[PDB]
Amino acid sequence: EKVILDWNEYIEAARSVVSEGCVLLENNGTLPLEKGAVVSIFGRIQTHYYKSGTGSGGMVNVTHVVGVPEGLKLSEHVTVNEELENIYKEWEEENPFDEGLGWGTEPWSQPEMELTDEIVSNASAKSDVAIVIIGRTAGEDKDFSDVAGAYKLSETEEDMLRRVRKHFDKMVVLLNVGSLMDLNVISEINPDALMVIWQGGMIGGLGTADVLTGKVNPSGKLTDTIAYEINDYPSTENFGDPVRDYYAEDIYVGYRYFETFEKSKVRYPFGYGISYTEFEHTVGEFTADINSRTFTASCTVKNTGSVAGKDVAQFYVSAPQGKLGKPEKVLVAFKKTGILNPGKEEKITVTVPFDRFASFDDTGVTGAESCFVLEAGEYTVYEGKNVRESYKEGSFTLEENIVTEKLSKALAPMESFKRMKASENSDGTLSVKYEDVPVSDVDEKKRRLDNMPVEIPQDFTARYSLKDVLSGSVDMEKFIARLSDDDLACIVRGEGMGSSLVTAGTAAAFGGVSEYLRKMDIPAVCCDDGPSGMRLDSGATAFSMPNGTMLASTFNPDVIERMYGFTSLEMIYNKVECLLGPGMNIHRNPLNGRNFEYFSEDPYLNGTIASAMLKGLHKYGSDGVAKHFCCNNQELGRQACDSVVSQRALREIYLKGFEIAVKEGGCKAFMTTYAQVNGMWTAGNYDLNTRILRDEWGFKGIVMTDWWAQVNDRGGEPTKNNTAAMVRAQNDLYMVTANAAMNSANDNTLSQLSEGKLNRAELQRCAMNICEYAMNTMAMKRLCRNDIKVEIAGR
Ligand SMILES: OC[C@H]1O[C@@H](O)[C@H](O)[C@@H](O)[C@H]1O
Repeated sequence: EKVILDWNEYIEAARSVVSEGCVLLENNGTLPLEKGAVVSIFGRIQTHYYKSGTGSGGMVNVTHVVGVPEGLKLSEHVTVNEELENIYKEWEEENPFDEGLGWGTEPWSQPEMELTDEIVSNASAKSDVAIVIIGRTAGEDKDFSDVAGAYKLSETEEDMLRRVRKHFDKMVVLLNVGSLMDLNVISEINPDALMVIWQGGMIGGLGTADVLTGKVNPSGKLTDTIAYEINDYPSTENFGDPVRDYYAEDIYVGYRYFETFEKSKVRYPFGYGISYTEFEHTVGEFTADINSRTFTASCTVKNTGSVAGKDVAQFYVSAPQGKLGKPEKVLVAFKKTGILNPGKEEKITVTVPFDRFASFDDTGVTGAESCFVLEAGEYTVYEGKNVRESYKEGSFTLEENIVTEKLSKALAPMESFKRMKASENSDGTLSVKYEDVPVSDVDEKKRRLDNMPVEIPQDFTARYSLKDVLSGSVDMEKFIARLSDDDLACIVRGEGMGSSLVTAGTAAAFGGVSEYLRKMDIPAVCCDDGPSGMRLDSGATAFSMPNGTMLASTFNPDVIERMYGFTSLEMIYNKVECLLGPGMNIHRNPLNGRNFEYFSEDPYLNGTIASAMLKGLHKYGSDGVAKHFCCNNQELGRQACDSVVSQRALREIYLKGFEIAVKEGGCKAFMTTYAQVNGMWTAGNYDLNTRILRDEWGFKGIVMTDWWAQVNDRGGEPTKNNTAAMVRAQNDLYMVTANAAMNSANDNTLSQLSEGKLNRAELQRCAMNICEYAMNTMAMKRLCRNDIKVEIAGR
């Protein structure tokens, strides 16, 4: 069976995402740019558009990048001041773009060109409007930093902006950035318009020109809260320490903290974004259904301005403080309108199950320790344009607690620390107090022994194929019998990077990594980075898509899912079965370097966007790998850092997005972290990989390590070859080893199995996970000769 991947529709799908994810923050009418106008473009970064951040999720090779000057010219709606372009081009020949010396050594920004009264004054005389581009990038292993040239403007950048401001009376500022930066000094200089354009991949400039020229009306929204100062953020106090960080802010991350305790410290709230038109949000019908555990809220959005556009209806719940304490508001639903013509309107209706605003009782004060619960009291629903400007939509009251789900004491902290508590002063204001987090009392050895899987007796005369499991002819248990201990120790190894069993230049192969495993019709399954498109270290080119933060700012799961439906076909064309994405760690602090390839400070949005990306990839049978599970919110010291975090914060915030990816996204593959969560490495954590992921959420799939990650037993020394610890946790795949069949890493699987410290049943459990995954991949279909063939058209 054969299928066309139309490259022009793929470009157009990516172009729509860029055009729905730019976020307009301020505008006095200077945008959109007027038909026929001539624009002077400032900032040297205009010649080297940041299409992505740095590291594993930003090494997509491409033939050409459409930056902002080029996209504007191709609009045929404005012209660019070409003299000023030549000044930049000629200057850049003496001061070339610094690409850096290696891996995480490419700098945050480039040194800016100093401008003269002369150059700027002359540009003004020959153009109607200035556009100033400020550029920042970031990524793996370098955290962003509160210094000039990083979170702050450099002195020459600030100079550039002041000169431009003085000599032009129409001034637009674009931030070509992976993550948020300081807007204090920008807002003070006071440009006519300010827009965040993120990093849009290889067609960024096409979609950015669309919004700048009014062909598309900006409809993007912030996925984080922009505070006035870095010290205003609740996590800053406890972030950036390479050894250990205490998550004292607990569930009060981002807008959960600011809307609750510190409204005045917010410059732009979560969900904020404007348009070239204006919208009226009118509250509608509200009903609750306590027995179904849902409510239904309606509202109507009307376009009250002079140009067509989209807006986002955002719904929030205020839970009763009760005994646990709650944030003032939590996001539970959102819906972006179609394009609405002036004076037209759309009725928006959402149905919200109660589990979206439940709370996890980790202390037992509700009488339901280790449960998601709805405390007794009044639930108020709000609807609006953002979290601040959201208004009463409905309410209901519960006389008794409702227990939404019975879970267990899992992944609890091994030491005491103080966490934030919402305490209501007698005038009803909420203030920050601190309370002790209770220490874990789980006997981990017993838990592992009590839930030990049953061994399957080996049988080497049974020549059943994995094809026979797929057909239905035999049970998976019947097939797995055939695997020797050599085969079992081999199948839990990933081979890479650049294994010759799969497409050159990809991250790994797994499944059929020996001749003996391949004889069983276990196919070799190919993994490759990354969320923003295929990284091929062979140099082959692929589609470079917008960064994750820009994806999230669309607030539009359908536009994201359409794009990744094309990426689904591109993967099959390149014989890549598993894309290492989405990255979906929470934005705990603005200064985390990898924030660019993650989505939000909110877990509902974070999970909903991840799921959209996955539904895209699943369209033609490809797949994604959710990463990094969990609490990789910091790049500094990430090989050993210890995130010390409560169960409630874990269940409601850090794990919740991943939970949604499993239950709504259909996620079948997860990747663990390089670091520690509550006193041991994630790759060998039983509570994470078996208790929560499998027993509690019902995940049926594979877990894999991060690349060359360390693993340990609790209390023990970390090593890159303790695969027995990994298998005891049901982390199924060590990624990666140069040669798996020869045990190139000298792992301890077999030695620990002879000593009885690893049970055969545990290896067989991993092998059944690997095989059941592998048989539903496109690589299995190739063996069966029933796979999709892809041809590329429009080139
Ligand atoms: O190259 C593959 C891997 O690389 C690691 O360095 C990174 O933390 C992961 O995101 C993973 O994708």
